[PDB]
Amino acid sequence: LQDVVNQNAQALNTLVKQLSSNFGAISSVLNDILSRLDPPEAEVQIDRL
Amino acid sequence: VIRGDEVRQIAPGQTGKIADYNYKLPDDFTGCVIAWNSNNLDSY
Amino acid sequence: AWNRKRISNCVADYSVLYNSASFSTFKCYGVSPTKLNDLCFTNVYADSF
Repeated sequence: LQDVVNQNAQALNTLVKQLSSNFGAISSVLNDILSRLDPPEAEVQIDRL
Repeated sequence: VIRGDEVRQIAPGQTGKIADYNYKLPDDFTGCVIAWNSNNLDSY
Repeated sequence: AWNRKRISNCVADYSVLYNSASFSTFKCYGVSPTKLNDLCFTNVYADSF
């Protein structure tokens, strides 16, 4: 019984920590890339995220 | 007619005095741009 | 022997440099020229040569 809880918690934790990944974007927070790139150059960055 | 520098600014998603105050192209512009010197014809 | 001036702890209005036509070329990578007036930075280096 503890293993199902542990596995679900681990899957959720890795899903959450995947928001820290760049995937090649200049930054991982969408707000800052949006606030410092004009749309025609921010779309290409957001697409990678 | 455009004279002087900034002649290359006529393009989608370009910045500069001409592109921002004189002539701005849309982001998804679908078309061609043509230019040639015209000193013989247009030379205040 | 290009010089390096470090500028910090000041309010830096970039609009004058963006709008002034005295510059032959003002091209930059990473951040857009028109939103520089709103971002905040740690420090800036001016390498002039």
